[PDB]
Amino acid sequence: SRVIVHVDLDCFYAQVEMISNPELKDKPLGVQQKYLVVTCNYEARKLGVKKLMNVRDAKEKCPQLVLVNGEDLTRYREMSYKVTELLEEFSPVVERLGFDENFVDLTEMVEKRLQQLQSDELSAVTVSGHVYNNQSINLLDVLHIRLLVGSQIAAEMREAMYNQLGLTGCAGVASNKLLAKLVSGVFKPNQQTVLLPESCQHLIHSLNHIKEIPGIGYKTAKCLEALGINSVRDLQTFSPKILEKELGISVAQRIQKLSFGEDNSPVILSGPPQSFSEEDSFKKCSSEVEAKNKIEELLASLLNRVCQDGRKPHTVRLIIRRYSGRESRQCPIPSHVIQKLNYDVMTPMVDILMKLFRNMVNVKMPFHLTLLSVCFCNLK
DNA sequence: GGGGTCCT
DNA sequence: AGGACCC
Ligand SMILES: Nc1ccn([C@H]2C[C@H](O)[C@@H](COP(=O)(O)OP(=O)(O)OP(=O)(O)O)O2)c(=O)n1
Ligand SMILES: [Mg+2]
Ligand SMILES: [Mg+2]
Repeated sequence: SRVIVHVDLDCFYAQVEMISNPELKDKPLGVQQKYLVVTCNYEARKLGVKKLMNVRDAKEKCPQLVLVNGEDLTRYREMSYKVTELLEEFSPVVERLGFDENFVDLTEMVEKRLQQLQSDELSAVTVSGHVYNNQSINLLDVLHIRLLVGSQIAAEMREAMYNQLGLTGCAGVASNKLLAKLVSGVFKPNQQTVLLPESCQHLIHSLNHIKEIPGIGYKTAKCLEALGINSVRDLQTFSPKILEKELGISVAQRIQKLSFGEDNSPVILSGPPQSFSEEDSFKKCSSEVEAKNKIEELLASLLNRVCQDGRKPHTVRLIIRRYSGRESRQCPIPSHVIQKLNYDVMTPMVDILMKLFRNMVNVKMPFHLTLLSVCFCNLK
Protein backbone atom coordinates (compact mmCIF):
# COMPACT_ATOMS: atom_id res chain seq x y z
CA SER A 1 0.00 0.00 0.00
CA ARG A 2 3.00 2.34 0.14
CA VAL A 3 4.95 4.02 -2.65
CA ILE A 4 8.58 4.58 -1.62
CA VAL A 5 11.38 6.11 -3.66
CA HIS A 6 15.10 5.54 -2.98
CA VAL A 7 17.35 8.20 -4.51
CA ASP A 8 21.02 7.31 -5.00
CA LEU A 9 23.56 9.79 -6.41
CA ASP A 10 26.06 8.70 -9.09
CA CYS A 11 29.63 8.31 -7.66
CA PHE A 12 28.89 11.14 -5.26
CA TYR A 13 32.30 12.35 -4.01
CA ALA A 14 33.69 12.15 -7.57
CA GLN A 15 30.69 14.08 -8.90
CA VAL A 16 31.23 16.88 -6.40
CA GLU A 17 34.96 17.01 -7.36
CA MET A 18 34.20 17.06 -11.11
CA ILE A 19 31.84 19.98 -10.58
CA SER A 20 34.47 21.84 -8.51
CA ASN A 21 37.18 21.28 -11.13
CA PRO A 22 35.46 20.81 -14.52
CA GLU A 23 38.91 20.08 -15.96
CA LEU A 24 38.43 16.67 -14.33
CA LYS A 25 35.05 15.72 -15.78
CA ASP A 26 36.67 14.09 -18.81
CA LYS A 27 39.30 11.85 -17.18
CA PRO A 28 39.12 8.73 -15.02
CA LEU A 29 38.91 10.14 -11.50
CA GLY A 30 39.41 8.59 -8.08
CA VAL A 31 38.69 10.18 -4.72
CA GLN A 32 41.35 9.27 -2.18
CA GLN A 33 41.28 8.83 1.60
CA LYS A 34 44.65 7.77 3.00
CA TYR A 35 45.60 4.72 0.92
CA LEU A 36 42.08 4.09 -0.38
CA VAL A 37 40.17 5.08 -3.47
CA VAL A 38 36.77 5.26 -1.79
CA THR A 39 34.95 6.01 -5.04
CA CYS A 40 35.60 6.84 -8.69
CA ASN A 41 33.69 8.09 -11.72
CA TYR A 42 32.21 5.80 -14.37
CA GLU A 43 35.17 6.40 -16.69
CA ALA A 44 37.39 4.77 -14.08
CA ARG A 45 34.92 1.93 -13.48
CA LYS A 46 35.35 1.14 -17.18
CA LEU A 47 39.12 0.90 -16.73
CA GLY A 48 38.61 -1.68 -14.00
CA VAL A 49 38.64 0.50 -10.88
CA LYS A 50 36.28 -0.56 -8.08
CA LYS A 51 34.97 1.07 -4.89
CA LEU A 52 37.29 1.02 -1.86
CA MET A 53 40.26 -0.23 -3.89
CA ASN A 54 43.88 0.19 -2.78
CA VAL A 55 45.77 3.05 -4.45
CA ARG A 56 48.50 0.56 -5.33
CA ASP A 57 46.05 -1.62 -7.25
CA ALA A 58 44.42 1.52 -8.64
CA LYS A 59 47.66 3.17 -9.77
CA GLU A 60 48.65 -0.10 -11.47
CA LYS A 61 45.23 -1.01 -12.89
CA CYS A 62 44.92 2.55 -14.20
CA PRO A 63 48.09 4.70 -14.22
CA GLN A 64 46.12 7.49 -15.95
CA LEU A 65 43.88 7.66 -12.88
CA VAL A 66 43.63 11.18 -11.48
CA LEU A 67 43.45 11.23 -7.68
CA VAL A 68 41.97 13.99 -5.54
CA ASN A 69 41.96 14.03 -1.73
CA GLY A 70 38.57 13.53 -0.09
CA GLU A 71 39.52 13.21 3.59
CA ASP A 72 37.79 16.50 4.44
CA LEU A 73 34.07 15.77 3.99
CA THR A 74 32.96 19.41 4.35
CA ARG A 75 31.97 19.96 0.71
CA TYR A 76 30.42 16.51 0.30
CA ARG A 77 28.40 17.02 3.48
CA GLU A 78 27.17 20.45 2.33
CA MET A 79 26.03 19.16 -1.08
CA SER A 80 24.46 16.19 0.72
CA TYR A 81 22.17 18.48 2.68
CA LYS A 82 21.24 20.54 -0.39
CA VAL A 83 20.01 17.27 -1.91
CA THR A 84 17.84 16.21 0.99
CA GLU A 85 16.42 19.74 1.41
CA LEU A 86 15.44 19.68 -2.26
CA LEU A 87 13.67 16.31 -1.75
CA GLU A 88 11.96 17.59 1.41
CA GLU A 89 10.31 20.22 -0.75
CA PHE A 90 8.56 17.45 -2.68
CA SER A 91 7.52 15.66 0.49
CA PRO A 92 8.59 16.40 4.07
CA VAL A 93 9.33 12.83 5.24
CA VAL A 94 12.85 12.24 3.95
CA GLU A 95 15.19 9.67 5.47
CA ARG A 96 18.93 10.01 4.86
CA LEU A 97 21.17 6.96 4.49
CA GLY A 98 24.79 8.09 4.53
CA PHE A 99 25.68 11.17 2.48
CA ASP A 100 24.32 10.19 -0.89
CA GLU A 101 21.09 8.17 -0.38
CA ASN A 102 17.58 9.35 0.57
CA PHE A 103 14.23 7.58 0.97
CA VAL A 104 10.99 9.49 0.42
CA ASP A 105 7.50 8.21 1.23
CA LEU A 106 5.47 9.25 -1.83
CA THR A 107 2.15 7.61 -0.98
CA GLU A 108 0.26 10.75 0.10
CA MET A 109 1.65 12.67 -2.91
CA VAL A 110 0.63 9.84 -5.24
CA GLU A 111 -2.90 9.69 -3.83
CA LYS A 112 -3.28 13.46 -4.21
CA ARG A 113 -2.26 13.36 -7.87
CA LEU A 114 -4.59 10.45 -8.63
CA GLN A 115 -7.54 12.29 -7.06
CA GLN A 116 -6.88 15.16 -9.47
CA LEU A 117 -6.93 12.85 -12.48
CA GLN A 118 -10.04 12.65 -14.67
CA SER A 119 -11.08 9.89 -17.08
CA ASP A 120 -9.38 11.20 -20.23
CA GLU A 121 -5.75 11.23 -19.04
CA LEU A 122 -5.91 8.21 -16.74
CA SER A 123 -5.89 6.25 -20.01
CA ALA A 124 -2.90 7.32 -20.25
CA VAL A 125 -0.86 7.00 -17.08
CA THR A 126 2.64 6.14 -18.29
CA VAL A 127 5.88 4.96 -16.69
CA SER A 128 8.96 7.10 -16.49
CA GLY A 129 12.15 5.05 -16.81
CA HIS A 130 12.66 1.30 -16.63
CA VAL A 131 10.22 -1.34 -15.40
CA TYR A 132 12.15 -4.02 -13.51
CA ASN A 133 12.31 -7.35 -15.37
CA ASN A 134 10.52 -5.71 -18.31
CA GLN A 135 7.20 -6.79 -16.87
CA SER A 136 4.02 -5.64 -18.53
CA ILE A 137 1.95 -2.94 -16.91
CA ASN A 138 -1.71 -3.56 -16.14
CA LEU A 139 -3.45 -0.19 -16.25
CA LEU A 140 -6.46 -1.62 -14.39
CA ASP A 141 -4.31 -2.69 -11.46
CA VAL A 142 -4.45 0.18 -8.94
CA LEU A 143 -1.10 -0.90 -7.45
CA HIS A 144 0.55 -0.58 -10.87
CA ILE A 145 -1.01 2.84 -11.36
CA ARG A 146 0.23 4.09 -7.99
CA LEU A 147 3.80 2.91 -8.67
CA LEU A 148 3.80 4.53 -12.14
CA VAL A 149 2.75 7.85 -10.59
CA GLY A 150 5.64 7.24 -8.20
CA SER A 151 8.03 6.87 -11.15
CA GLN A 152 6.81 10.22 -12.56
CA ILE A 153 7.52 11.95 -9.23
CA ALA A 154 10.94 10.27 -9.09
CA ALA A 155 11.68 11.64 -12.57
CA GLU A 156 10.74 15.15 -11.42
CA MET A 157 13.02 14.72 -8.42
CA ARG A 158 15.99 13.68 -10.55
CA GLU A 159 15.26 16.52 -13.00
CA ALA A 160 15.19 19.11 -10.18
CA MET A 161 18.42 17.75 -8.71
CA TYR A 162 20.15 18.18 -12.05
CA ASN A 163 18.63 21.56 -12.96
CA GLN A 164 19.13 23.09 -9.48
CA LEU A 165 22.22 21.33 -8.09
CA GLY A 166 23.94 19.97 -11.21
CA LEU A 167 23.81 16.43 -9.85
CA THR A 168 22.86 13.13 -11.53
CA GLY A 169 21.60 10.02 -9.78
CA CYS A 170 19.38 6.96 -9.86
CA ALA A 171 15.96 6.31 -8.36
CA GLY A 172 14.14 3.11 -7.40
CA VAL A 173 10.37 3.11 -6.83
CA ALA A 174 8.76 0.22 -4.91
CA SER A 175 6.33 -0.66 -2.13
CA ASN A 176 8.91 -0.59 0.70
CA LYS A 177 12.40 0.71 1.54
CA LEU A 178 14.17 -2.65 1.09
CA LEU A 179 12.79 -3.12 -2.43
CA ALA A 180 13.22 0.53 -3.44
CA LYS A 181 16.92 0.39 -2.46
CA LEU A 182 17.46 -2.95 -4.22
CA VAL A 183 15.77 -1.75 -7.41
CA SER A 184 17.36 1.73 -7.71
CA GLY A 185 20.70 0.21 -8.69
CA VAL A 186 19.38 -2.08 -11.44
CA PHE A 187 20.12 0.49 -14.18
CA LYS A 188 23.06 2.83 -13.57
CA PRO A 189 24.24 5.47 -13.83
CA ASN A 190 21.71 8.30 -14.01
CA GLN A 191 18.63 6.13 -14.64
CA GLN A 192 15.57 4.94 -12.75
CA THR A 193 13.50 1.80 -12.34
CA VAL A 194 10.16 0.82 -10.82
CA LEU A 195 9.39 -2.53 -9.23
CA LEU A 196 5.90 -3.95 -9.84
CA PRO A 197 4.73 -6.47 -7.19
CA GLU A 198 4.75 -9.67 -9.23
CA SER A 199 8.48 -9.18 -9.87
CA CYS A 200 9.41 -9.01 -6.19
CA GLN A 201 10.63 -12.61 -5.90
CA HIS A 202 12.63 -12.24 -9.13
CA LEU A 203 14.43 -9.20 -7.60
CA ILE A 204 15.20 -10.89 -4.29
CA HIS A 205 16.48 -14.08 -5.94
CA SER A 206 18.65 -12.05 -8.31
CA LEU A 207 20.94 -11.46 -5.30
CA ASN A 208 23.93 -13.80 -5.08
CA HIS A 209 25.10 -13.28 -1.50
CA ILE A 210 22.99 -12.91 1.64
CA LYS A 211 25.11 -9.91 2.67
CA GLU A 212 23.65 -8.10 -0.37
CA ILE A 213 20.44 -7.60 1.62
CA PRO A 214 20.42 -4.16 3.33
CA GLY A 215 20.16 -4.92 7.06
CA ILE A 216 22.30 -8.03 6.88
CA GLY A 217 25.85 -6.89 7.63
CA TYR A 218 29.31 -8.34 8.21
CA LYS A 219 28.80 -10.07 11.57
CA THR A 220 25.31 -11.35 10.75
CA ALA A 221 26.39 -12.75 7.38
CA LYS A 222 29.36 -14.53 8.94
CA CYS A 223 26.97 -16.10 11.46
CA LEU A 224 24.52 -17.16 8.73
CA GLU A 225 27.28 -18.72 6.63
CA ALA A 226 28.43 -20.54 9.75
CA LEU A 227 24.95 -22.10 9.71
CA GLY A 228 25.14 -23.26 6.09
CA ILE A 229 22.96 -20.36 4.95
CA ASN A 230 24.30 -18.88 1.71
CA SER A 231 21.54 -18.00 -0.75
CA VAL A 232 18.50 -15.81 -0.19
CA ARG A 233 16.43 -18.98 -0.68
CA ASP A 234 18.47 -20.75 2.03
CA LEU A 235 17.53 -17.98 4.45
CA GLN A 236 13.88 -18.00 3.37
CA THR A 237 13.86 -21.74 4.02
CA PHE A 238 15.77 -21.97 7.31
CA SER A 239 14.00 -22.99 10.54
CA PRO A 240 12.67 -19.89 12.35
CA LYS A 241 13.09 -21.68 15.69
CA ILE A 242 16.80 -22.28 15.16
CA LEU A 243 17.39 -18.86 13.60
CA GLU A 244 15.71 -17.17 16.59
CA LYS A 245 17.87 -18.99 19.12
CA GLU A 246 21.06 -18.40 17.13
CA LEU A 247 20.65 -14.66 16.44
CA GLY A 248 17.98 -13.77 18.99
CA ILE A 249 14.29 -13.12 18.39
CA SER A 250 14.48 -9.57 17.03
CA VAL A 251 17.21 -10.04 14.42
CA ALA A 252 16.06 -13.50 13.26
CA GLN A 253 12.47 -12.41 12.66
CA ARG A 254 13.55 -9.18 10.95
CA ILE A 255 16.13 -10.63 8.55
CA GLN A 256 13.95 -13.62 7.60
CA LYS A 257 11.21 -11.19 6.54
CA LEU A 258 13.82 -9.26 4.54
CA SER A 259 14.72 -12.48 2.69
CA PHE A 260 11.13 -12.63 1.35
CA GLY A 261 11.32 -8.96 0.31
CA GLU A 262 9.17 -7.91 3.29
CA ASP A 263 10.01 -4.73 5.20
CA ASN A 264 7.39 -2.72 7.09
CA SER A 265 9.85 -0.17 8.48
CA PRO A 266 8.59 3.41 8.06
CA VAL A 267 10.46 6.16 6.25
CA ILE A 268 11.73 8.32 9.14
CA LEU A 269 12.22 12.09 9.00
CA SER A 270 15.97 12.50 9.48
CA GLY A 271 15.88 16.28 10.03
CA PRO A 272 19.05 17.95 11.40
CA PRO A 273 21.90 15.61 12.46
CA GLN A 274 21.99 14.22 16.01
CA SER A 275 25.78 14.30 16.20
CA PHE A 276 28.86 16.00 14.76
CA SER A 277 32.13 14.11 14.67
CA GLU A 278 35.59 14.43 13.16
CA GLU A 279 38.27 11.77 13.02
CA ASP A 280 41.83 11.23 11.91
CA SER A 281 43.51 7.89 11.42
CA PHE A 282 47.28 7.42 11.57
CA LYS A 283 49.99 4.79 11.85
CA LYS A 284 51.02 5.73 15.37
CA CYS A 285 50.33 8.13 18.22
CA SER A 286 52.30 7.10 21.30
CA SER A 287 52.56 10.32 23.29
CA GLU A 288 50.12 12.62 25.08
CA VAL A 289 51.65 15.72 23.48
CA GLU A 290 50.67 14.35 20.07
CA ALA A 291 47.29 13.23 21.36
CA LYS A 292 46.52 16.73 22.64
CA ASN A 293 47.59 18.29 19.33
CA LYS A 294 45.50 15.86 17.28
CA ILE A 295 42.52 16.37 19.58
CA GLU A 296 42.96 20.15 19.40
CA GLU A 297 42.99 19.95 15.61
CA LEU A 298 39.77 17.92 15.56
CA LEU A 299 38.14 20.12 18.20
CA ALA A 300 38.83 23.29 16.22
CA SER A 301 37.14 21.78 13.15
CA LEU A 302 34.11 20.77 15.20
CA LEU A 303 33.59 24.20 16.75
CA ASN A 304 33.33 25.69 13.26
CA ARG A 305 30.50 23.21 12.65
CA VAL A 306 28.71 23.72 15.97
CA CYS A 307 28.95 27.47 15.35
CA GLN A 308 27.33 27.13 11.91
CA ASP A 309 24.50 24.87 13.08
CA GLY A 310 22.97 26.85 15.93
CA ARG A 311 21.85 24.27 18.47
CA LYS A 312 24.28 23.50 21.27
CA PRO A 313 25.89 20.14 22.17
CA HIS A 314 25.30 18.97 25.74
CA THR A 315 27.73 16.05 25.65
CA VAL A 316 31.18 15.29 24.27
CA ARG A 317 32.71 11.94 23.46
CA LEU A 318 36.28 10.95 22.77
CA ILE A 319 36.89 7.85 20.69
CA ILE A 320 40.09 5.90 20.14
CA ARG A 321 41.38 2.83 18.33
CA ARG A 322 44.54 1.16 19.61
CA TYR A 323 47.11 -0.79 17.61
CA SER A 324 46.28 -4.43 16.84
CA GLY A 325 37.76 -2.38 18.16
CA ARG A 326 37.08 1.19 19.26
CA GLU A 327 36.72 2.48 22.82
CA SER A 328 34.97 5.66 23.97
CA ARG A 329 34.43 7.95 26.95
CA GLN A 330 31.76 10.62 27.16
CA CYS A 331 30.58 13.22 29.67
CA PRO A 332 28.17 16.15 29.82
CA ILE A 333 29.56 19.56 28.84
CA PRO A 334 29.67 22.13 31.68
CA SER A 335 26.79 24.59 31.38
CA HIS A 336 29.08 27.64 31.35
CA VAL A 337 31.24 26.13 28.60
CA ILE A 338 28.07 25.45 26.60
CA GLN A 339 27.70 29.20 26.13
CA LYS A 340 30.58 30.21 23.86
CA LEU A 341 29.38 31.66 20.52
CA ASN A 342 33.33 35.29 21.29
CA TYR A 343 35.25 33.66 24.15
CA ASP A 344 37.89 30.95 24.56
CA VAL A 345 36.23 27.53 24.55
CA MET A 346 39.24 25.55 23.29
CA THR A 347 41.26 25.24 26.51
CA PRO A 348 38.31 24.24 28.73
CA MET A 349 37.12 21.74 26.10
CA VAL A 350 40.60 20.26 25.58
CA ASP A 351 40.91 20.06 29.37
CA ILE A 352 37.78 17.91 29.38
CA LEU A 353 38.87 15.74 26.45
CA MET A 354 42.32 15.12 27.91
CA LYS A 355 40.80 13.91 31.19
CA LEU A 356 38.63 11.50 29.18
CA PHE A 357 41.76 10.53 27.24
CA ARG A 358 43.75 9.75 30.41
CA ASN A 359 40.70 7.89 31.74
CA MET A 360 40.91 5.45 28.82
CA VAL A 361 44.63 5.56 28.03
CA ASN A 362 47.06 4.77 30.84
CA VAL A 363 49.85 7.22 30.01
CA LYS A 364 52.25 6.07 32.73
CA MET A 365 52.63 2.92 30.64
CA PRO A 366 53.37 2.99 26.89
CA PHE A 367 50.60 2.91 24.26
CA HIS A 368 49.99 2.96 20.49
CA LEU A 369 46.91 4.66 19.05
CA THR A 370 45.84 4.41 15.43
CA LEU A 371 42.73 6.63 15.46
CA LEU A 372 41.37 9.63 17.36
CA SER A 373 37.84 11.02 17.10
CA VAL A 374 35.87 13.76 18.82
CA CYS A 375 32.07 13.73 18.79
CA PHE A 376 29.51 16.32 19.88
CA CYS A 377 26.03 14.95 20.59
CA ASN A 378 22.90 15.36 22.71
CA LEU A 379 22.17 18.57 20.80
CA LYS A 380 19.63 21.17 21.96
C1' DG B 1 38.26 5.73 5.36
C1' DG B 2 35.39 9.34 7.40
C1' DG B 3 31.43 9.63 8.52
C1' DG B 4 26.40 8.65 10.58
C1' DT B 5 22.07 5.84 12.89
C1' DC B 6 19.73 2.95 16.36
C1' DC B 7 19.35 -0.73 20.14
C1' DT B 8 20.97 -3.25 24.16
C1' DA C 1 29.95 1.94 26.59
C1' DG C 2 29.71 -1.25 23.21
C1' DG C 3 27.83 -3.39 19.37
C1' DA C 4 25.38 -3.74 15.16
C1' DC C 5 23.79 -1.47 10.82
C1' DC C 6 24.22 2.00 6.54
C1' DC C 7 27.03 4.87 3.16
N1 LIG D 1 33.24 1.95 3.99
C1 LIG D 1 32.79 2.93 3.21
C2 LIG D 1 31.80 2.68 2.26
C3 LIG D 1 31.26 3.75 1.56
N2 LIG D 1 31.89 4.97 1.58
C4 LIG D 1 31.46 6.17 0.82
C5 LIG D 1 31.88 6.12 -0.65
C6 LIG D 1 30.61 6.41 -1.42
O1 LIG D 1 30.62 7.74 -1.88
C7 LIG D 1 29.49 6.23 -0.41
C8 LIG D 1 28.89 4.83 -0.49
O2 LIG D 1 29.06 4.32 -1.79
P1 LIG D 1 27.79 4.12 -2.75
O3 LIG D 1 27.24 2.73 -2.58
O4 LIG D 1 26.72 5.16 -2.50
O5 LIG D 1 28.40 4.35 -4.22
P2 LIG D 1 28.70 5.79 -4.88
O6 LIG D 1 27.67 6.84 -4.55
O7 LIG D 1 30.08 6.28 -4.53
O8 LIG D 1 28.65 5.45 -6.45
P3 LIG D 1 27.37 4.77 -7.15
O9 LIG D 1 26.12 5.10 -6.39
O10 LIG D 1 27.28 5.28 -8.56
O11 LIG D 1 27.58 3.28 -7.16
O12 LIG D 1 30.07 6.36 0.87
C9 LIG D 1 32.78 5.23 2.58
O13 LIG D 1 33.12 6.40 2.78
N3 LIG D 1 33.29 4.20 3.34
MG1 LIG E 1 25.57 6.75 -5.03
MG1 LIG F 1 23.99 -5.88 3.71
